[PDB]
Amino acid sequence: HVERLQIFQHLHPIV
Amino acid sequence: YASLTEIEHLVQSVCKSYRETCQLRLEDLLRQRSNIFSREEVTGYQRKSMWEMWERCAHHLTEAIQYVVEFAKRLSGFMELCQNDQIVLLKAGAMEVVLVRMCRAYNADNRTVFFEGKYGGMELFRALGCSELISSIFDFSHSLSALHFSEDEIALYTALVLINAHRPGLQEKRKVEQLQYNLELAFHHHLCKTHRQSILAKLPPKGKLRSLCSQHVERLQ
Amino acid sequence: ASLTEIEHLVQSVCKSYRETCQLRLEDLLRQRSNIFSREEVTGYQRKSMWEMWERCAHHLTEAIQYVVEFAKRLSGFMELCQNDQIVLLKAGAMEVVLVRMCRAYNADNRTVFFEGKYGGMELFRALGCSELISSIFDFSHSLSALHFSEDEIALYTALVLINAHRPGLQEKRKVEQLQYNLELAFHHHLCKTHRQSILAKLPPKGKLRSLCSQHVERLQIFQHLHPIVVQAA
Ligand SMILES: CC(C)CCC[C@H](CCCC(C)(C)O)[C@H]1CC[C@H]2[C@@H]3CC=C4C[C@@H](O)CC[C@]4(C)[C@H]3CC[C@]12C
Ligand SMILES: CC(C)CCC[C@H](CCCC(C)(C)O)[C@H]1CC[C@H]2[C@@H]3CC=C4C[C@@H](O)CC[C@]4(C)[C@H]3CC[C@]12C
Repeated sequence: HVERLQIFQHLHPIV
Repeated sequence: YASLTEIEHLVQSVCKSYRETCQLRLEDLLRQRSNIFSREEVTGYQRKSMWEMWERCAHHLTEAIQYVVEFAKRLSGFMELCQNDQIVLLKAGAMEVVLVRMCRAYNADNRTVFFEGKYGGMELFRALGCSELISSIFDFSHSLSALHFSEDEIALYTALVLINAHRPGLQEKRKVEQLQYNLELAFHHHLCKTHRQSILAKLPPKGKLRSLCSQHVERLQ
Repeated sequence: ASLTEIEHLVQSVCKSYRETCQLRLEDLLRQRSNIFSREEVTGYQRKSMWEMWERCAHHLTEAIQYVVEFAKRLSGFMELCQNDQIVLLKAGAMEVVLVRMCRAYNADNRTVFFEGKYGGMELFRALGCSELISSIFDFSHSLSALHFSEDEIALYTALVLINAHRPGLQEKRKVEQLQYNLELAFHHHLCKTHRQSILAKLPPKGKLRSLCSQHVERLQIFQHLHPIVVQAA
């Protein structure tokens, strides 16, 4: 598994 | 979906999504097969510190995962999933998709992979001190090469690697199932339209993707 | 509880910022004489709004990455659960980029360091939102009046992030404990450097929020009409 954070940073790079 | 024409719209959308995010174009990988590291270039890689080789590889793997995440965001109903499930699906399956995508960069004629502009064999990674891990993934790529995976087959297959309602932690498991079942039918439908239903028995077995990636997900960064 | 532990927290938060400040203060100051010429500014203004949005979205995305990296290095942040880490960074990361911007803002000529040179807000004319641009240029100008040191920025942006009142936190007590220890570090360090006078001149928590809320509306309509993908560090 990729860490949840890195995966969030790939999902929303600007949020 | 409840109609076969909507499934075909799914098939085309999944394939367009992958064409837009495949990162390395197939035709460019193929022309590049004759571009191979010299002994001197391979030696330059093997003299590098494990730390430098890990930084390079972490970089290339991060960029690869980014293209996979972009692929998922374009899958037809993935963005309708709650944010928790999108993260659960991606953290469980992005490595596996990256491993499936590697077979396009893999040349079975000489057992080399496209790495940083050229093709090289597994000895390129000697400084990592991970012979069996590296050897496991060249062999797996070698198996998938035999299937002569088309781009649409890879697209449909990696969509199912990600949209797997069995991932623990899902908050809306039923929503992912509807996504998964429709993608499965799309995959089977498309394989019949191209007379390629023979691959369905040749695919990598249950948890062979998971086991290969679970052996690699253990590293200090 | 001891002042030895608070001082260590100060030193650590400051070290984290130094390693994730993205642009060295020394380099930003040395580059102040490097200003875009009238023709280069015209070249930026002739650009399409979409080309300007792609560039800006790229440089902002990179800025967020450094802020995420700074968070991960804050003592105790990685001991929060994955959900609260996400909650804090999405409520706070942009507010931190707006604060960090004042290091790259030259108050003498009202320019910002953008893509290698300094230019004024006229650089961003193609975007068609001079009101939003004026707002963040004026906010930077006010913070420049304060002469934030690098360590004041470090400690202040840590508390922008580590805010126990963000909705959706699951372990609010654990964030409360983090926020308090950071407040102690910030307040103590202001006494050690005789800078207690800036506490009352900082923008209230609502102004960062209102200023970033004004932009996130334009950023989401722009991002969904065509997105962007940027390499990490
Ligand atoms: C489960 C695997 C996917 C894990 C990655 C293996 C390997 C290095 C592992 C180093 C470690 C310390 C963990 O043992 C990585 C390093 C660089 C990667 C390639 C980078 C880019 C692409 C392009 C993409 O279009 C297809 C995939 C491919 C070829 C990556 C494959 C995996 C590589 C070799
Ligand atoms: C801080 C935000 C609340 C505001 C973003 C403003 C601006 C784009 C605005 C376009 C829009 C359509 C939304 O109106 C962005 C684009 C590029 C950004 C800079 C890039 C890099 C750095 C370095 C960093 O070390 C400090 C901040 C700074 C200077 C960014 C400031 C904000 C800029 C100009």
